[PDB]
Formats: sequence, structure tokens, C-alpha cells
Amino acid sequence: SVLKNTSVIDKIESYVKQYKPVKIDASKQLQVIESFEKHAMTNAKETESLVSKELKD
Amino acid sequence: QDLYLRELKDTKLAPSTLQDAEGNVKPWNPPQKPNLPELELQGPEALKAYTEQNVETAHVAKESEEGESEPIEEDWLVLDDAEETKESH
Repeated sequence: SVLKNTSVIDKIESYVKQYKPVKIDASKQLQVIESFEKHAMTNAKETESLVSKELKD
Repeated sequence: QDLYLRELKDTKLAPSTLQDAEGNVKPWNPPQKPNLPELELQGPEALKAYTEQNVETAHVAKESEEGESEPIEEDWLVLDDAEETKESH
């Protein structure tokens, strides 16, 4: 209602309407992060076991 | 009085053929009929950014990257640096 001789509000409306799907989100943190984490818990359990037996000794 | 009709016809004749109705220009030589909607159509366009911000360029930026599927090599590199940092503790 503020603009009277807009001549552009339809164009920008359509441009935003066609722009909201910018691209597909990556969400693919499962190729090097997963391997790092797997190694993480594996040798972390190893270290927990060794420090535990060292404490008992 | 005389002014009560004279000034109303003054502000209803020249503004009629000055804008709104958008045809001809009687009172002064320079016409604003093709000036405000055609020449001034690019006025704010010149004032603002053209072809970048007025059109809202759909700049599809590169998606966020990662470790590029780095193998166990970086894992044992991290192991080595952690070990050499903790050796002097």
C-alpha cells in the first residue's frame, strides 16, 4: 500500500518465490567425521582399559 | 470570490495535463510526463546497485566442504601430535 507506481513489486515477489529453494543442504558429515569418531571410541576404550589396569597395578 | 474559482481551475487544469492523467504539458516547456516514469525509472536504479542488488542475483555459493573423506592418515597424525605434546607434560 505504501508504493503506488510500484512496477517492481511483482518482479521481486516472483524472484523471492523462485529463490527460497537455494540448493540442497549438505548434511553429509558422515565420511571423515564418522571414521574419526570410530577411531576415537576404539582407542579411547583401549586407553581406558590400560589406565585402569595401571591404576590397579 | 474570484480566487475561489481561479485557483481551483489553476490547480485542476495544469496538474491534469501535468501528471496523474499523464498527457501533454501546458504550463512549462520541460515535460515530466515522460520524465518521472521513464527517465526516472532508472533513477533509483542508478542510485542503488544495478544488476546485482535490484535483481537479487541468485549467487549459488559453493557448499560447505569437509575433510574430503580423509583416511586414517589424519587420525594417526593427530595421534602423533597429541603424543608429542603430552610427552613433555
